[PDB]
Amino acid sequence: KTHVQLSLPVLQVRDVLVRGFGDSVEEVLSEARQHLKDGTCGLVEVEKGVLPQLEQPYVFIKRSDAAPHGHVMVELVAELEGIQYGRSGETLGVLVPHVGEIPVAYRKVLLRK
Repeated sequence: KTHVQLSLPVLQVRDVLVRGFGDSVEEVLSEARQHLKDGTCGLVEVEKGVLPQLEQPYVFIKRSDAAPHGHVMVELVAELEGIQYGRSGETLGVLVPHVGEIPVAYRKVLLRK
């Protein structure tokens, strides 16, 4: 399927144990996609002071369209030293590995895979 319905656990930035997916734009997009498939991906909502507490490169989910079955259609965009790889809509948050942190909420997305 070109799209997959996921429910992503929303984590508080200070709870996150593994603060990024790796060391290159290509690796973080690769790892983010693998963790999304394996159900081991969390979402941190971006506000003042969040991104400096996480590791670059960043992987964002961004709104790809204006929401089947409650699921917002999203795609992945990476960012390293102020350059983004991908072009999409509004940021829903930054992806991180989920290693058992307790979420505050769930974000239903339809991921362009």
